[PDB]
Amino acid sequence: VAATASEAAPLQFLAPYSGCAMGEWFRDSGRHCVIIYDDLSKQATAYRQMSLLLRRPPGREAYPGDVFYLHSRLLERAAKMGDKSGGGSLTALPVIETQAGDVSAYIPTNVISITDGQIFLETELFYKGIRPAINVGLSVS
Amino acid sequence: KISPSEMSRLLEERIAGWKTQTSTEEVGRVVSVGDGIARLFGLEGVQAGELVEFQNGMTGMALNLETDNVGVVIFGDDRSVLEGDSVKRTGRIVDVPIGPGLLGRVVDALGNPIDGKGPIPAKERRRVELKAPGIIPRKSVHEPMMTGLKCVDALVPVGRGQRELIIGDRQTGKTAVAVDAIINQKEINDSTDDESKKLYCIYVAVGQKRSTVAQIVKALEQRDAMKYTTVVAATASEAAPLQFLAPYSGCAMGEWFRDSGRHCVIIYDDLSKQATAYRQMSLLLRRPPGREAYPGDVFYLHSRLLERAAKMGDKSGGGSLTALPVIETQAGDVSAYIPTNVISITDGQIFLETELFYKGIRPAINVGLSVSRVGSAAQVKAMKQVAGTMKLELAQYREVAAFAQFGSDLDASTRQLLTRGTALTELLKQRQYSPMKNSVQVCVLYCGVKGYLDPLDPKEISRFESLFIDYINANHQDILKTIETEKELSEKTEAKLRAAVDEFVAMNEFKK
Amino acid sequence: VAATASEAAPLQFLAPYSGCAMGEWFRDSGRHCVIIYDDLSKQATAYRQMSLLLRRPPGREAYPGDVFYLHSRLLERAAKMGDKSGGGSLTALPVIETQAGDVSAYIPTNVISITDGQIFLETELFYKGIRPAINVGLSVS
Amino acid sequence: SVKFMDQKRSGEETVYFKKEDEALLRNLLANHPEYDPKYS
Amino acid sequence: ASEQSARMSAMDNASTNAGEMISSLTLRYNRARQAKITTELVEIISGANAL
Amino acid sequence: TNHGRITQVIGAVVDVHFDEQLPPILNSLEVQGHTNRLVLEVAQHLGENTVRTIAMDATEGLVRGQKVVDTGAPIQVPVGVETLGRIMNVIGEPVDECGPVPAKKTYSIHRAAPLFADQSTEPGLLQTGIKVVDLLAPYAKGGKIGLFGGAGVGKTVLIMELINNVANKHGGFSVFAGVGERTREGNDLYHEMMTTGVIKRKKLEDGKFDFTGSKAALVYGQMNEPPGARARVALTALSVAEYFRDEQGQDVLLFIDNIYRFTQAGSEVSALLGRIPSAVGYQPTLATDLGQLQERITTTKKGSITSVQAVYVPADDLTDPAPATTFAHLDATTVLSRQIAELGIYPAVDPLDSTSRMLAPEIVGQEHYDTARATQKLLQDYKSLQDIIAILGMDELSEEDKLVVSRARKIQRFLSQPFTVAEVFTGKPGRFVELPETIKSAQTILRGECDDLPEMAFYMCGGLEEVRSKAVKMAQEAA
Amino acid sequence: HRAAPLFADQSTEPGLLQTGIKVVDLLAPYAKGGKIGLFGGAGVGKTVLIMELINNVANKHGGFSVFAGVGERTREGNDLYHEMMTTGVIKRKKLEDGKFDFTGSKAALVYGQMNEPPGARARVALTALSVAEYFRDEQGQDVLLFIDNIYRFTQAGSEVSALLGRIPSAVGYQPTLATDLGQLQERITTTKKGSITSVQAVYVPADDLTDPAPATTFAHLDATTVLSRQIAELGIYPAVDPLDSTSRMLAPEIVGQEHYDTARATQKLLQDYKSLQDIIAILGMDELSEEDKLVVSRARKIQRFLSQPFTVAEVFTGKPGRFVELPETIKSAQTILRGECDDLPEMAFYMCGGLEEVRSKAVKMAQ
Amino acid sequence: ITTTKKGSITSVQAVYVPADDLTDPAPATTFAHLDATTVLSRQIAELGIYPAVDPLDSTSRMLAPEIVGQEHYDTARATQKLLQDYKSLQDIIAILGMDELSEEDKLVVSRARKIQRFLSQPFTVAEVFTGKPGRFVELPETIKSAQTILRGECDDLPEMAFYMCGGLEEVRSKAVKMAQ
Ligand SMILES: Nc1ncnc2c1ncn2[C@@H]1O[C@H](COP(=O)(O)OP(=O)(O)OP(=O)(O)O)[C@@H](O)[C@H]1O
Ligand SMILES: Nc1ncnc2c1ncn2[C@@H]1O[C@H](COP(=O)(O)OP(=O)(O)O)[C@@H](O)[C@H]1O
Repeated sequence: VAATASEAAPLQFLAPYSGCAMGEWFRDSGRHCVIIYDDLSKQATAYRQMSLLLRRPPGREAYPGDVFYLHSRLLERAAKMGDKSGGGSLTALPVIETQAGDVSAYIPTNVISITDGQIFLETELFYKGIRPAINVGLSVS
Repeated sequence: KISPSEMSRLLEERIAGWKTQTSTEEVGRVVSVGDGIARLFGLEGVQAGELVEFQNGMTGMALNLETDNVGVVIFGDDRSVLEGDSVKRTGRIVDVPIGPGLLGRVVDALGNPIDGKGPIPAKERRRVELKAPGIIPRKSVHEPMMTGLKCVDALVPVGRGQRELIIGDRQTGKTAVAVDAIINQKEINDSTDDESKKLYCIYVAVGQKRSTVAQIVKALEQRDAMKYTTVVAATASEAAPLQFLAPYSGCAMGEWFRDSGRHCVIIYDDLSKQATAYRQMSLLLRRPPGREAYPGDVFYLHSRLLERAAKMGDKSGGGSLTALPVIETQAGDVSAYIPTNVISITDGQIFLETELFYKGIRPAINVGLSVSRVGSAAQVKAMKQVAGTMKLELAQYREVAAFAQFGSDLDASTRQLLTRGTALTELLKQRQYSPMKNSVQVCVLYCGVKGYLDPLDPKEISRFESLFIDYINANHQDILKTIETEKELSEKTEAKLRAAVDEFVAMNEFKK
Repeated sequence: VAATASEAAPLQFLAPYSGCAMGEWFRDSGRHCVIIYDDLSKQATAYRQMSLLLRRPPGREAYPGDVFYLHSRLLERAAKMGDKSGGGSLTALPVIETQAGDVSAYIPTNVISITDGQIFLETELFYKGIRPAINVGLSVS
Repeated sequence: SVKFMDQKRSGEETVYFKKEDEALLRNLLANHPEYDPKYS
Repeated sequence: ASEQSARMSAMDNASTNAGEMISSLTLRYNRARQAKITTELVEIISGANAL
Repeated sequence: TNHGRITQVIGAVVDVHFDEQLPPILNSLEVQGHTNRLVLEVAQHLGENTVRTIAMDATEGLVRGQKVVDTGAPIQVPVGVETLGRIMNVIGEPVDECGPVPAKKTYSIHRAAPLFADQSTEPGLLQTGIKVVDLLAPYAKGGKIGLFGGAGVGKTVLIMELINNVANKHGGFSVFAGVGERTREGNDLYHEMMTTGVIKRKKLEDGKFDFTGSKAALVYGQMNEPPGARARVALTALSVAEYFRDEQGQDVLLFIDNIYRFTQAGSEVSALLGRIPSAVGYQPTLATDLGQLQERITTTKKGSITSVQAVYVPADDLTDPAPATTFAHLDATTVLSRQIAELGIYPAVDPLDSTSRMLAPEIVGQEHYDTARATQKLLQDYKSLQDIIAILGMDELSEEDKLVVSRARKIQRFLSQPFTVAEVFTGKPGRFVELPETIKSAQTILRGECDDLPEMAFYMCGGLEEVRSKAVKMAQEAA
Repeated sequence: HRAAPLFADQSTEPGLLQTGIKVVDLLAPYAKGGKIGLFGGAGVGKTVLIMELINNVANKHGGFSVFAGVGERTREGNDLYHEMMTTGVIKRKKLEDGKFDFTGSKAALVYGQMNEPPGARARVALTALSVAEYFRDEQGQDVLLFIDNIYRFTQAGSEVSALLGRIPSAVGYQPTLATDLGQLQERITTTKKGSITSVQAVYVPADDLTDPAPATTFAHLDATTVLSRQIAELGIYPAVDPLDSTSRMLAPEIVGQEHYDTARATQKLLQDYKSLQDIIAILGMDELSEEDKLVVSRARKIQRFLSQPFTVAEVFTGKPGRFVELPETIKSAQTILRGECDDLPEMAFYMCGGLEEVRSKAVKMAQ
Repeated sequence: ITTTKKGSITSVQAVYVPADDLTDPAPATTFAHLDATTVLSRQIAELGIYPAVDPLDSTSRMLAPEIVGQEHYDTARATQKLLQDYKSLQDIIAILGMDELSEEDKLVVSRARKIQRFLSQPFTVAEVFTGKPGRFVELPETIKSAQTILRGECDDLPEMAFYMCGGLEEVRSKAVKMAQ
């Protein structure tokens, strides 16, 4: 599901929900699935863009306040269903790019606070020779 | 974008030639409501700071007069107000009672009691926002305020008419300092019939919860302290205007003692919740903000509040109003807006720390950052004679503190400083709700500075002190009465003191 | 051309352009000249003032985005005319005050990206006694 | 500097007290035979 | 004895380097403080003017 | 019933127009002509018989001019012993798929707090079976408790252990409120309570159910729910608890997960409600919106509510306005740390940030007070040597300082203990350590009657007997 | 609100201001029409420095003075008023009918109290500045103007801008900061009739000299005068730190190339003595060469020579006042650095105001 | 800007970095759109190294062993490892000094400074304000030189012999001439 940069803001805003919609068919039909949202920060960029061109007022880092309800809707669709609803599953593997390793920011904090684990990746470990550069101290499940 | 005069119930009158503007300057109709704010059309004639009253019994303050409407802040919840509810003036600016009928009573930010004990007699009702005293009516600080904490009374003295900020971090012993300052005045008010040597107390609480306001009241009723103090409570359930007004109500209650030749000490607990409330009211009245969203009238607010703390001259009566505002710093950064505004407004500083609260140093006073712009002028000579020494000794200890972890290799003239500093630091320690008198303080600090604790194990100093206190209060009340009467430590009293100390040391045995 | 601290902000914003217009006469008449703007940070402060008083949206250090254009309008006029335009010239020696030697700020970098050189001056060398305190590792041309 | 100091401190303390715990485990059962299950 | 002399010299050099680093970090701290203040204030102003 | 017409729709905000009889603020409105039930709560009056409301469920599918019915009262939740064993929404609707709530009563979630004249009670001591808690931060029976921490420190795990060690033994009732936490976590809590008898569901042949017993009530405003729901679910659970407090005179327990979400779900709508933003991005009406809750959470002369709130601390910054304002509202405090959890010391309690109103010599005796303060002094002394150790080394420290460091490390490792709900991470069994046992062991370690022992003995242990056993074992495998 | 002096009515010849203080006139020479920063709180002798500057400038230059309190504490104002009435800076003699007679004084006072709203704290410096411009323009005098703090002017400006709705600048300050500071500070200068010198007290918030308020003030300051309690604890008064102090007038064009040489020599000496103190703190004062002990002696000797009494502190101490000209100070510093007076003792320099009195005190202390 | 089936666009964009802040939204967004990257630094330009390329913030997608060979890939990764190991010692070197370090760390620091100075090149267009002629450098020569510097076949040479020399023959000739 490619919502690239030339593709408009609403398409970038809709692409992960479209992916979850395509995955709920598997989740509900007894099958399994995995979904990888790549550049999940561009979704929030697009939401900021839309709300600011719709004259909605911003919050902090110029984002709105509905970013938590932007990511919660999306990630709460991942689930493991029971034996009465088929037994399906929808795993989620969101992806986030931090700047200068700053995970004290807003979007990283929200997504860390609404996930069942973390896989941190570092450049010091990427250049020291450890590839994949997974820090197994901060990384948890 | 429409004005209240342009709605399509009024324009049906204006178009119809109706000239029923006989609706007086007293009555108005609610136009909008939200978040503790109301907006009215009419009342052309209402004063700023004036009280208004709604249909359903509630009341509010008119703050933002405008060309087309009037902005009102409510002393309650917005569920009562709606849809053109009539609002009528009262004519009186917000005021509060004053007198001895408040002593021993808890009240809100408008005098309405919350003890459940009865109403409040009040022959005098004073305004809440008044002009502060000038320069000529004031007087120079020449009299002390407190006994109870050796560190304060020796190194950060507080005078009558002073403004000593108590700044520190959460859970350091700030309320404990305040309550000890309150409790100590029992012996001085009970040992006197005149109401000019006493010191009354006022405790304004902002942002506190009732389940600790009640504990404070309980502790003071245990110790019979309420007979010379009064509480003003603007808690978190109480609206932002009440949290905003309670300090001014306290200052109004204290002006009665100030102007009448008496002395009071007022204690603003969590002024930062006052500023908070003002911000919460300005961002809802759509006032223009500043940095941290605080308006520009915060410095002016705290200044109006604190410039009433004063010492009047002998032509006004000689009264006073001391101030001990309290501030929580969330990181130790005293460079923020409200800390910088308050240290700029206040006459001093008592800086508590958290690293010392767990090292056993309680009260956790950092005497490096704690200062007092009044100084020894707020100190009896009996305390000067020892504090002038102890300040230098503790400064030297602070200069050679890091060497304590390497003292095994150093030399004398640098281990003696560490020993004396440790002894004094362990001597200034004190127990919660156990304040001492100034005579006892002078005796103990003489025992400390004169080297009678260097050869001891530090862990025993709390015993040394305790036993010595009991001894002297059993044996040398004449010494204590002489120090309390003359306010000096003469050579004869010093010889008596060294005699008593030698007798005590001979009678007792310590570890090292 | 004097536009002092008591003078208004529009006049401080102007005076550089008035001097450059006075030098354009020599540049176009075949003469040669040199203008010395002894303070450009004050011009930028006055432009920031006028913008914030015109309710414009601030940016980095509250300076608007038209500061680069403001300075480059002025500094791009300093030129060596050719053989058919008379042959005149107009140098330019703009002056900038820093704060604790910081050249990684916004205005110094905005002007370094416009200029063809740099003469740096130090308080260390000026308190020691070396005067003119012209460093030579940072000064270039 | 921060993680540097912290990890250096942690490693040094770990090594030192590992040695000390080894020594104490050597010399425990002699001076405290009431715990030694050899006599139980 | 030579070891102890070199130790004293090293302590001197280390204290000097620490003072330099403290100066630099103080400058950076004040810069970042001003930046934080300006950013928060611009956020507040734009949220107040975006109504 | 009045009747109104939706006029415009913006996210979770709905502006409504009435022809007559505007409703008061906070009243509840039902949307008519929608797929599912949709409730709106009034928040403001704008004039011209217009109001502004906050939706409990999503606004997707709403139309301008759609009809609205005022109920004449705010969101009324059902109450009684019929809510027990059952899960409920913010609007009282059940989401357990077991039937409707046959409650004989309802309360409005918006009420006024008990006044100052309604005083608290004695500071009753609460025994959790946890060592650092029972020793340094004793929990009060009738007061608020705080568990401050970031992400990945063991908040809901600690709450589950406290529930196992308190709620089952409690004779009064209990309430759980999930405010913007995970649904997997909600399912796990429900399953564990059905397992351990805190809930007793009995299906019947006629398709009904029977929740007899089941001394617990659950409320959920989880992440998937919008703001307005995340905001009001705490009020809902607090009314459910106020019922048991006021009328039945019962003693009640009240667990809350991620109360910070309340504040977040205020800030998500304030700028849509036309308020100017405050500091870093929360709303102006933070302290009052929080105090109206907390003051309703208090012991009275009819009952008592012991509350336990977990407080998310974003980026481990305790200077954030929400925790800053929340510290003042708590009787007991307990701060969890990552620098400690990285050492495998679980529970990862910081005893230099944990506090309690109860830790005084008059409430807990001097044997407890002096022990606690000596432990804290030892740990601060150990903290005041970290840089000296990192720079110079242990070689420079005297034997007094080495003794201090050894004892402090042993205390650090000893305060850890394994929980029963951490078997699926550690595999080890759980322990319940009484307070006199904790005080005896701490007094022993501080007195110095265990310096001969090693340090790896004092790990995941609930007493000294196990320490001596582990030391014996390690010496045997040493030889 | 008065327009500043034009370009034609301005003196191109700069000139010092003969205060009467030795460290000031030696190492931080003041100027006419200048603006001097004064970094120092209480416990340093600042009020006494103020009164001495006032008295000496009134006696010698015949000029009057003005004191502006920009959001000051009220008890501090009362204390300053009573200290002036004690020291004779103000002469308030009662009359028979009950009025007062403010006879020959040396300073007016303009106070904007803390309890006053923003707008007063912002238009007080301008009030005092007009009061001083009256003396400058018409009477034709060289007057003074002391300002209790220049940071509160900026606070008040920022407040007023927030009330009026102006978008705040970088750190909350107004966008009319440098403009308003220039409207103020461009009236404090020399003209063809007289002059106004000014002594502004500055408060650096959070030790940030890059904050726009001090960054804009230092551009206008022609000098600097730091105080320290670490020199008042030695009993030295005035407690002026000769190293931290600076000036734009110390260059060898206004003062000749002997003042400059003496000043740099004294600064070198005091830096060397500071380093020697940092060493002696560790190695003890036994490991010093003879030249090092000579440097230490000369440094302590000049550090105690620079101290002097005050005409106004006479009433507090009894010791009278000593006026010391700059050539005299220069000669004394020359001799002390040449090593001539190394045969004198230490305490003869302390609380002395010239080599004559120092040698007399040494002659009398020999007994 | 994209290669297609009709033709091809190679593109070389210069991206300003205001206030030397690489976290600005504009460069942050621009980083996602690039196939190759080269981040210049002022800390490295103040050392007189030109081009002042930071080889750790610089990156590319054409560095994998399936595009460039395995010796190229391994040399590049070893150089990155060396420079990161040298970066990790900057604090302790600034405070204490190189004497505190072990011998492996001192060898690392030596080779890292040597390869820093070897990753500098005089261009042809710089001759007007540098004077020295330009040096085109082929890839196998660069790779051999990096291999030798990593192995240890140039530890005997000084540090200022690698400054603006291109290959290694120039470095060795300059070390010879500097021996005098
Ligand atoms: N001298 C003392 N001796 C023994 N305990 C003390 C002493 N001083 C303070 N404590 C303890 O410090 C704790 C907090 O006291 P207090 O409320 O006065 O500080 P605070 O910083 O004002 O608290 P808060 O920020 O919550 O308002 C209390 O638990 C008290 O027992
Ligand atoms: N005693 C413990 N034993 C094993 N794991 C624990 C223990 N305490 C915490 N954990 C950690 O607690 C974490 C769970 O955190 P949780 O309370 O569910 O959410 P939050 O991060 O908001 O506190 C687990 O990832 C687990 O690593």
